[PDB]
Order: sequence, then structure tokens, then C-alpha cells
Amino acid sequence: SHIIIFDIHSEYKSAFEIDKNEDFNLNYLDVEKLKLPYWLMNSEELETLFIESNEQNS
Amino acid sequence: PKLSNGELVENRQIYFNEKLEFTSSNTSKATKASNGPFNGEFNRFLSRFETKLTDKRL
Repeated sequence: SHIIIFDIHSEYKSAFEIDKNEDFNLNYLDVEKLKLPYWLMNSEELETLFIESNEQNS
Repeated sequence: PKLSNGELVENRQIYFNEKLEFTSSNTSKATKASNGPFNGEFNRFLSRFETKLTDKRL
């Protein structure tokens, strides 16, 4: 069974956090533990991440 | 149009064969170079278009 969850304001961590003796391994990727290499990034997202506009961009 | 290596362009058709490097801009009388009408206005267009060219699921 394969389920992936994109949850702003995380709430479903407790729903699946059953006791460890039942052997249900849940990997909780919280902002501390995400490993997202920035260099896997396309045109639009690289420009958005490292570039602002604000003024008339020189 | 003036090339980087002190060369003027007579016919605007050598662009299709390859990419050319031009001389930088300056305001000195003896050495005066001005930005082209379409200079720097196709930046995002070039980025998106090269992104289209690079991908090969198409």
C-alpha cells in the first residue's frame, strides 16, 4: 500500500502513529528532515527561488 | 551590428548559422556602442524556449 500526503498545517501524524509494537513504520518528513537538493530544479523554479523582481530588474 | 572582434555585420543572416558574441556597450565618442532594439527582451522567452528544446519526451 502506497500513500503520499502533502499536508500544510500537519494534522494526520497522530492518526497513523500507532504503538511501536504493532510494527507500522511511518516516516515523518518534517521541515527539519526534508532533504530536497536545490540543484534538481527547473527554469521557472530556479528563477523564482534565486530571483526577485520588485523594482524594474536591471 | 558589430561583432566582439571588431567586425561589422553586413547581412543579418549569419545569426542562423551559429551564435555570435558582440562588443559591450559604451558611450565614448571614438568607441560608441548602443544596445539593440531587441536586446535583453527575450530572456524569459529564451529560457522557456530552451526548456522546450532540451526536453525529449516530445
